[PDB]
Amino acid sequence: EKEILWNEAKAFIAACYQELGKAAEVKDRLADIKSEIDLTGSYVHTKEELEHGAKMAWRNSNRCIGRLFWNSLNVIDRRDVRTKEEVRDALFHHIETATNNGKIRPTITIFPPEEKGEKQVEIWNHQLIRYAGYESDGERIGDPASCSLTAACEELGWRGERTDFDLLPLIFRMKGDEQPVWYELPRSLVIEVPITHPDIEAFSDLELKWYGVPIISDMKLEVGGIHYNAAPFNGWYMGTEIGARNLADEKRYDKLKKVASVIGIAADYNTDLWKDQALVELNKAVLHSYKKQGVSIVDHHTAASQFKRFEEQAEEAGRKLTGDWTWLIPPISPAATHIFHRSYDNSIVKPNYFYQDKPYE
Amino acid sequence: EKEILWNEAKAFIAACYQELGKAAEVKDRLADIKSEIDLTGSYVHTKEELEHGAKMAWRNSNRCIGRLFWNSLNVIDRRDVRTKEEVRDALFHHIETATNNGKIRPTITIFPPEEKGEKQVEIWNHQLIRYAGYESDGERIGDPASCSLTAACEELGWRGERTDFDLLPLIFRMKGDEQPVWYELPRSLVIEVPITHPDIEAFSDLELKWYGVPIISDMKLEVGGIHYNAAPFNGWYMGTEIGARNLADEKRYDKLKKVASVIGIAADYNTDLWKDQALVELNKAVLHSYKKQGVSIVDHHTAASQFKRFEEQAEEAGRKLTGDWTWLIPPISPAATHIFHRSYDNSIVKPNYFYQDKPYE
Ligand code: HEM
Ligand code: HEM
Ligand SMILES: CNCc1cccc(OCc2ccc3ccc(N)nc3c2)c1
Ligand SMILES: CNCc1cccc(OCc2ccc3ccc(N)nc3c2)c1
Ligand SMILES: C[C@H](O)[C@H](O)[C@H]1CNc2nc(N)[nH]c(=O)c2N1
Ligand SMILES: C[C@H](O)[C@H](O)[C@H]1CNc2nc(N)[nH]c(=O)c2N1
Ligand SMILES: [Cl-]
Ligand SMILES: [Cl-]
Repeated sequence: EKEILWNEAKAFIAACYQELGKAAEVKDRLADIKSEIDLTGSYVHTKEELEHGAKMAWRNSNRCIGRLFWNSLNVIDRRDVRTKEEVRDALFHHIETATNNGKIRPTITIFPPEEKGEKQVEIWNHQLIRYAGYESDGERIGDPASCSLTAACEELGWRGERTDFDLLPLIFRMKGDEQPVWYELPRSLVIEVPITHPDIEAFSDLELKWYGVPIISDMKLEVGGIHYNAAPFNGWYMGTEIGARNLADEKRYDKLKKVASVIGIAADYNTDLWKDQALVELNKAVLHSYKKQGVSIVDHHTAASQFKRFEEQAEEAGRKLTGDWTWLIPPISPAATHIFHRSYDNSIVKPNYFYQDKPYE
Repeated sequence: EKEILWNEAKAFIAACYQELGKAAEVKDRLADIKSEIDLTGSYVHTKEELEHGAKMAWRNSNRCIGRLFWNSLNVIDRRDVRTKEEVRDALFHHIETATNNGKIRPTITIFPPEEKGEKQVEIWNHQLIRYAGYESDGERIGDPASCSLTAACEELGWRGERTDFDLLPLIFRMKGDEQPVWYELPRSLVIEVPITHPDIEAFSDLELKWYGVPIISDMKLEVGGIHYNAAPFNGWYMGTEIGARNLADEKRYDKLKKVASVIGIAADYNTDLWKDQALVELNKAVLHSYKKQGVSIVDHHTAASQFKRFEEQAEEAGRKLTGDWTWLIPPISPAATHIFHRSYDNSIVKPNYFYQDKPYE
């Protein structure tokens, strides 16, 4: 266990300090760490290490098209929190600062890491801002992806209004508590964007909306053998995540048939490509709506052009590029991007963000 | 060498005869084959084996979405050919019978297999029907994918008219000849489809067309250790191959900017998703045009629904399914198909079709 930790620490510190121009400081820092492990079973990252590790982890995320901006990640160090009111307030603050009145700042808030594999803080939310979903007899309301978390919140005394867009409460558990606690999101903190279309007036009849900032809160950040299981982060949306998946997937909001109706085309024949046409108009609407409201968003073409620059930058820096082609291609017109036409090495490099088991389900 | 052949033969004959309900005939057939190899260095497939192997090979082609119809493949046995006039006439016949006045019959014509690794017939064409491509000083004409074969044909005394749609001649080489021969395609054999749009009259201004039948002629069919390096086959097109790739790719005909102009939208801003919209209209046009002319074609949604039935049929038959997710997803709206949302085992099972080195380049 100390072995695993010490090895990961050596590899991380060497790489981190080398990138920071601090290679001469490695030996002594490794000494102090070597001693810290032996005596304590673990080690504490300096603020520099933690900030740079979170950035490296984003840089190494094979499935992320948005990596060009890895080095400008805003890292908030909240390893000092000890109470659920502090965790709540840190989560609220992250929402406010990341949102930044619509000019989204990619941000991560880092909570105390696991100790003996024992979590200090365990966040139940998949994103800090997400819509509830309900499925009783016949009745399908809200986001189906949220059905199991929604049902767990309602087990704890929360009750949703059962609109298609109920905001789930924040829900997390403190070490030593048997049950999580939940806190309703202050609506003043949550920017939402009504979906309208630039040319088609009737599009507002769909009464679609989405929230401004995706803040993924259920992954584990690993840096130098330290497991930060609670470390929510956000970028800005790529439009297709909303228009081609959240609002379009049959198992999510399933809106293509309704889009086809409001844009005035038939939804009767596959050869009419009505789904494709509906997708393009819905995705135009999403980009238009976010831009009109002054909320950051990127389209999949601009995003892919940025990712090409990330590839070029990787090569120029002497770093291997890794990537997961199946996740990097956009779900709309993928062959119109350069990503589609090359292959990527899907190797896992640490620091990195990882999946971890849900505590509901 | 005999070892490799004999092993592949045992595996193929057992599987083939089992599927044909002829399991009791295996032992004796294996005996005759065992003897045939020892005495001759090779073995000759019965007509049943060859027909069933070509069908199995299609069934095992991981990258093919059209596999539902594997068992109805029309197999033409041309292992009897010895002269270049016979090969020419067999290739002409394949075009005529596969085209079938627009009601395309999936067909394969099988030529004599390699003997000592020595080819009896070597087809240079990538497809029997394809357009030439030219690239001299600044000037880009026709299909860039055809530039190297076009240049090789012109080395042999062929001359293209240098339209954007010159039909390449058939070109192949006989064992014992140093150079291939080439034969102009009779225009009466080649169905072409002018691309028009159902709603947008101006679309014909683009003067786009494509040929009716893709007849892939440069892959190797392997069956029971026998290498049929010359075995051209065809299905019908899936519309996206023409509309999303052949006519759309920057390195192919690169028509999206011109499509955007004729459909009356600006091609200035990525956030307008003009490429996506152009793709959808071009792909609607392709499907419409083939249907209007009575030439077989499938759209990517219908095709994916058929592939779902192929998956179900595989399971019901007790056969492992294999597939290459990266090639099975359509290049237009892939997340609208079930294919996108599952994974596939990309293992290689024989019989199968394989890439082989070009003899030009
Ligand atoms: C700056 C804006 C950003 C954009 C536009 C962007 C875009 C994307 C997209 C579209 C995906 C695919 C999501 C899916 O299909 O479910 C993704 C995956 C990912 N992104 Fe980014 N991203 C951004 C910033 C970030 C940041 C700041 C981090 C972390 C510090 C991050 C880490 C990841 C990770 C870990 C995944 C993979 C998640 C998984 O395996 O399920 N991204 N990104
Ligand atoms: C019946 C109509 C058929 C349709 C609609 C169809 C559809 C497709 C498509 C769209 C591809 C991908 C091509 C690309 O992206 O370049 C493909 C690949 C393939 N198909 Fe089919 N196909 C059909 C029939 C056949 C037949 C009859 C065979 C052989 C007997 C075949 C064997 C293959 C093979 C080997 C590939 C992979 C080629 C490679 O690796 O480059 N298909 N098919
Ligand atoms: C439950 N859906 C799968 C799943 C599980 C865990 C994390 C995750 O993250 C997707 C993800 C992660 C980071 C992102 C950053 C920016 C962005 N626009 N999308 C992003 C999307 C997705
Ligand atoms: C040169 N492009 C790559 C390359 C090399 C060799 C074969 C090949 O075949 C693609 C292919 C093969 C069979 C097909 C059958 C039907 C169809 N509609 N498309 C089909 C497309 C593609
Ligand atoms: C090598 C690279 O992944 C390449 O662009 C592949 C991707 N998927 C594909 N899928 C299909 N159907 N056809 C192709 O030509 C390709 N090209
Ligand atoms: C497992 C299966 O391949 C799955 O549908 C993947 C495919 N590629 C993807 N790509 C992105 N960007 N997001 C996803 O959720 C998925 N899902
Ligand atoms: Cl999302
Ligand atoms: Cl083609």
